[PDB]
Amino acid sequence: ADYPIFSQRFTADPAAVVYNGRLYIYCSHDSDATPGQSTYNIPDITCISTDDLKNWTDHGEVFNAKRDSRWASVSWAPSIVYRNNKFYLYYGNGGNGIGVAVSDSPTGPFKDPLPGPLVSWNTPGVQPAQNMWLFDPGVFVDDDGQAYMYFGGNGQNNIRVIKLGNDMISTVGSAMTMSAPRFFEAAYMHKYNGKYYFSYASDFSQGASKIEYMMSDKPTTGFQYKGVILPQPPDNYSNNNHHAIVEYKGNWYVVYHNRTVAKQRGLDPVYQRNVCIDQMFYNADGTIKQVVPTVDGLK
Ligand SMILES: [Ca+2]
Repeated sequence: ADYPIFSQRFTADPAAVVYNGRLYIYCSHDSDATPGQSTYNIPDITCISTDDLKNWTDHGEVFNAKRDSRWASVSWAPSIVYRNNKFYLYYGNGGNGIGVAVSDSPTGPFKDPLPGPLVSWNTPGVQPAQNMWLFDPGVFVDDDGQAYMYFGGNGQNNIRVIKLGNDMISTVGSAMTMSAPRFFEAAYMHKYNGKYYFSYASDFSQGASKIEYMMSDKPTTGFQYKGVILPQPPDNYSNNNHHAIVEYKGNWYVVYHNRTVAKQRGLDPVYQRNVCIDQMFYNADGTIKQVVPTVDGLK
């Protein structure tokens, strides 16, 4: 297998879904660097896929916020869900609302059907929030058929979770607050063997951001911190760290990003990331073993 897996264009903040025997990864498309750039330039979402964890097919950019929504300008940090035989791609409009785009195909075109954000600063239960980043959705569908969107940023108590309707393009009720030590961004939920795993990127307060996690018997309460899933990957310049956890063909993987492509090309790595993948394992007690980044391809 190759490392890096995909270098055609820069990619970050992956999310993944399995459909018809393939693993699809959706990423923030980090636009090629421009002179004067001093923040993100993520206008669209890239999708790649595989059926063998060796050959990755480039599906291009499958969602563009300006082209494919009526209200959004950017599309940061996608979350993908397959439900109702449709694909729901949630995205952050740069902190200015969270959207949802829909397609009958994993590879789009995705289109946001709504006149405005799915979740906004005015959504009940979001505020009060001081210094929150209203972004970085992580959507999950529980065994009982209830979907949840986790989101937020920039503080221990700046996580929110809200129910989504079964149509996946509406909210139900109010958002509620969660807390996780040193929470910074990248909220993510998955369930395994009766446990809920809230994973996230930590802040820069005791070193560089790590992917850390909590476990609970419940989806929105009852969490306890359990440790680190992913340290800083190699070739990451002590910068941001963003992941997804996914099961594919009976094994588990963490998809994430680093800056190895930019490093090899001598390019500015801050906003020129590339997707990565590594295997993840569970301990017998259900905790997650810390992932070991690899640089010579999946084994
Ligand atoms: Ca995410």
